[PDB]
Amino acid sequence: QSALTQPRSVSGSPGQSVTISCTGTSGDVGTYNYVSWYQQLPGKAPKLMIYDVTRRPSGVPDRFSGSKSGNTASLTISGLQADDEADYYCCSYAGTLTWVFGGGTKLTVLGQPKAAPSVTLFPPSSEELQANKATLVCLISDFYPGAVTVAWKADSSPVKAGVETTTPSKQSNNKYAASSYLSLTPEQWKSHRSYSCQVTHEGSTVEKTVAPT
Amino acid sequence: QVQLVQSGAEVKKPGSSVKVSCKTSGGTYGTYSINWVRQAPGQGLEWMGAIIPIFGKTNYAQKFQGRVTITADASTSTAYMELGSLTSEDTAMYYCARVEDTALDHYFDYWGQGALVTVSSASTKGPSVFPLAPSSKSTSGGTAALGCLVKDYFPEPVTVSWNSGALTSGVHTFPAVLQSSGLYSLSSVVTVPSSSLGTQTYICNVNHKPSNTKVDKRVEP
Repeated sequence: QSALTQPRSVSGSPGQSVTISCTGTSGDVGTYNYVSWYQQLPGKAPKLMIYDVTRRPSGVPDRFSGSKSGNTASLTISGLQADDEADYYCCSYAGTLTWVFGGGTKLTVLGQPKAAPSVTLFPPSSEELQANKATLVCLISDFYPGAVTVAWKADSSPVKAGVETTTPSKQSNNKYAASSYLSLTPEQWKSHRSYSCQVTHEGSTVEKTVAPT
Repeated sequence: QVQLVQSGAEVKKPGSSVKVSCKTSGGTYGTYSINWVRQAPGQGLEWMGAIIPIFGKTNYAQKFQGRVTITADASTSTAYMELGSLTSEDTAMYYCARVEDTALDHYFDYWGQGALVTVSSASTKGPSVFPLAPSSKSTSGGTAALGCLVKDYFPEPVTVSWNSGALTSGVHTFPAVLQSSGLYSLSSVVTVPSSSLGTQTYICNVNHKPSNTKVDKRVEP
């Protein structure tokens, strides 16, 4: 009736092995051998990885194995690859036409080579300024590990209003990306000498600058 | 191959009722079941209920019994899930999943693409698209980033292509931000040779199905 219990997060370096637990009750996991495991990438539907506690569907690499003891099933991933970073959900049959899911576990692969972020700063389009708005757009890409801090500057001074920043998201090359937006009126944009996007990654601070010129 | 295709994203007022469809094609008429699983933003998958259309059999989780009703038409292999008395706790992505053989299979092999249902009193709004001009040069090709800013739309999602699909790699569409106003905004950028921009015309195509809007925007220097 309630969700199966999974750890919130697991981590490991490339080539290592990790395991993700899924604890249910005697009524679902302890009774049936119908435990399945699904992988979900950011922004996609779940994909079946280990149905029938131990079986792999065709195409699923042999690095994914499944286990069960008593009321607890476990997904084991050997030889971690960066492509495995995802949310993993366990599922159990719990009676006739009934299933129960676990809470999910976020799997991140740390220890990959460091990558400095590419930073691009776009000034407000003159079309937007014609529409009586101004938006500064600072896009950050190709960085690893997937975490940065973004600050904005009005000619030297920190600006914290009108700033909206995404959480880092994975790219298709296993690196990360994010974006930050600074909302300004046309007058505030025209009245200053420059605006600066300053991106900090693992202690290193780079910056780009645009001007009303 | 087996394909489960669902209805699109939708915004619904609180207290309304929402209906999501799942058409299966390529799927061996028989004792298959369609299961409905929802996922609140940033949350886990939650099984809601299931139907065996060949037998007309339905079952529901206790949390949703009495509020969700699942129906089906085997003649078109389509399933429907209707959820009533909507609140903002019901805002979620709603997936259909399939069980191929209810007597033999006890897992979900195929999933729909999911339909995002946003429960809100705010109105649907199409996006405004603005160009992000390169305005810079590095070399013959070197570096050049241009793009499109998709601003002030509701609800999610929007899709972005470049030149209607002619420009495919080196394009990067960032996840949207949710502004203080409750509206979304994202950007999508392509990196092309610096020689190209004198020659080639660059257009971004934004599709916002919830508002039935399509916007083409050419990115000039």
